[PDB]
Amino acid sequence: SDPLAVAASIIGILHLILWILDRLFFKSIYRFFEHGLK
Amino acid sequence: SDPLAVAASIIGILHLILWILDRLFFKSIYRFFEHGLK
Amino acid sequence: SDPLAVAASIIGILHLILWILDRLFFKSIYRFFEHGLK
Amino acid sequence: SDPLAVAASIIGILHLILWILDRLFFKSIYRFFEHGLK
Repeated sequence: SDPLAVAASIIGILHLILWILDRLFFKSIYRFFEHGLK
Repeated sequence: SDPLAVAASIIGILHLILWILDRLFFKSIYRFFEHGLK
Repeated sequence: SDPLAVAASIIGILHLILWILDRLFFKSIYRFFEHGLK
Repeated sequence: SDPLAVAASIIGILHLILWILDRLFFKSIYRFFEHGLK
């Protein structure tokens, strides 16, 4: 009886996991790093 | 009835939106990197 | 009395600590930078 | 009904602030980047 609390748990896991994963994939690190670096 | 909880949710949404958007956009990565590097 | 709330707490502490240590730790920065630079 | 939730608020806002300030404040990116390198 607290969707807000559930919102906190789901957004927390989604946030941390989304971050690390977004970082590791294949060449994301080098793709974004080189893209931003002209 | 729970500003604290609302603080958690709003903080999360703002966190993800600012993180992603700030990261991309008009070659933001280069703007932040050049800002810290004077 | 609130696994959901308590769970959230663990996620936050784990998030901050994981972030800082992940960055450091035997200069992990170089580990992630070299590994990602396949 | 979640004294821990409070800790979640301070840790979350503090986390965000730490990220932004740490990134930009005084050639910080250069400190971490040059630290992991050497």
